[PDB]
Amino acid sequence: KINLLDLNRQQMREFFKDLGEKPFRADQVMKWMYHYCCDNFDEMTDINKVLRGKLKEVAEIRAPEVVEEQRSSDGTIKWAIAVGDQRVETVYIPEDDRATLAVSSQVGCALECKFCSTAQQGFNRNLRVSEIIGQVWRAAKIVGAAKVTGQRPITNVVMMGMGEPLLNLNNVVPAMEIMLDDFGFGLSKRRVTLSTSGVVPALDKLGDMIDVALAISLHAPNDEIRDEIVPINKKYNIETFLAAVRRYLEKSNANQGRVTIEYVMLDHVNDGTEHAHQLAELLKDTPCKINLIPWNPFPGAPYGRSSNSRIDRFSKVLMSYGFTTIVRKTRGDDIDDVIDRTKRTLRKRM
Ligand code: SF4
Repeated sequence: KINLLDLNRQQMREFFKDLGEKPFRADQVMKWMYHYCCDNFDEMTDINKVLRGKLKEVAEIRAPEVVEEQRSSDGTIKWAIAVGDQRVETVYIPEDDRATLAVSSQVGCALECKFCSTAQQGFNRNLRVSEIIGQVWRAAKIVGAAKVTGQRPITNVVMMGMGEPLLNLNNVVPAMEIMLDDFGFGLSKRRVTLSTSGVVPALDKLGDMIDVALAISLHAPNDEIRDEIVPINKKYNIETFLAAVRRYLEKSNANQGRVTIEYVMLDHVNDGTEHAHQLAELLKDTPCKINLIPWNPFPGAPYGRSSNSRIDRFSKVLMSYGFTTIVRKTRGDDIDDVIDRTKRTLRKRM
């Protein structure tokens, strides 16, 4: 059975044609899937039995399942999501005017960024389209589908710190196409943001495939620091990454001219005022908005949290050069064993 969550609108229409159905039936089923978060053909009431029968034989709608849910007092929701026998994260961050979903692109990651908890476990595999868009679908079903509640559950999707998306371009791009589709989640290209640590040839490729908002996972004011913090910098240095960013902005207007620059503040490693002055000089030819991230250590992380006074001084330095600078909020602060699986088998035996 084909999982319909693997298909963009064009592919859905091609599949429905091969079942002897008119293209617009594919569009209709898409709306049920994404506007109503429906994974059950019986519930699709304006589809006839014959078509319902065809789909149940050759197709299904199977989104990744929640294995854990944590809910913050600030409304943030974090999910551990089963993708096969592997696990990934999905985070829902509601605000008064919008709701952002952070989704995973890979199971683990191969880039070895030193501050990243996703890195420490290493790279396992790429996610399929159904596993990426399925995170959005699952989040949307739980929060409340657009046409069930009358409100878009999600206005923004981000891909950051949950696998390098540019190393999973085959699955990431169609997933984003469904996010942007009116019959999918109907998000503006300005509100689908792909963060990358700078896989430059893949970024050149991204701009030829799709127009979405780009963020750059920079985290350092110079190569010698970034070489340490973000090892991929050894292969593609800052100036090469920035040249690639400018090339991407020739092809895409989702950023409206200004790339988002992400920068984790790491205690006495990259958060000094000297580093801020260097960053300002570095970004003089790159129109941008700078997002400073008050990063917190995971168990055994090689860095500590920067104080808010150091972060605020770093920010003021950047603002004195005229950069738009945002210190990001920490969300879901209240929610932030190797034997357990075997231990559960033994306990359930009794
Ligand atoms: S590219 Fe992103 S997910 Fe991968 S190790 Fe670096 S910060 Fe973590």
